[PDB]
Amino acid sequence: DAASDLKSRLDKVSSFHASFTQKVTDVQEGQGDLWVKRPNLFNWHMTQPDESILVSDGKTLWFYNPFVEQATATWLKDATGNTPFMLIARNQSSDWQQYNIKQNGDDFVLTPKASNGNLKQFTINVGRDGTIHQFSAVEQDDQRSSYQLKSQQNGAVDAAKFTFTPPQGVTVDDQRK
Repeated sequence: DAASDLKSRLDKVSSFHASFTQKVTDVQEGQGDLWVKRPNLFNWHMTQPDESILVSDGKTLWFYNPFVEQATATWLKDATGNTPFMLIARNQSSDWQQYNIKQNGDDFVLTPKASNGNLKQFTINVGRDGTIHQFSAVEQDDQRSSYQLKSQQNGAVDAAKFTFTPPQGVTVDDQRK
């Protein structure tokens, strides 16, 4: 079905680096770099307007905001399904099963089946070749974030992109129980 097709498209590329333009609405315009290594490893690094890093090492999700001198740690397992980055990085049958999916060609639109709703909609344009040309998510507050591919490069990424150590002078909020 559409869910198995979507999963197959994302599985075509096991590791990648892709830059995206971001537009947030309901309103900011930004840019960032996305690194993914399957399974579970990712780094979303915003450069504009202000700078931030969201990094998964497969166990811990770190959010680093240098502008507020803060870094937050959560268990990755407690975050799954909260961002489009999570969805793309995991690409698990378990995740896609929670949405009703409509497909036409490379376009997929996903609407929540049931009721713990952190994401009200997710969309993605991804080729059979695994190139992610576009994606978007609508949150519970109806805020939409849309991402347009600038460049994607598939293959070996430096493993260091999936590491994080809280730097000196940075305030850590470690929420891992």
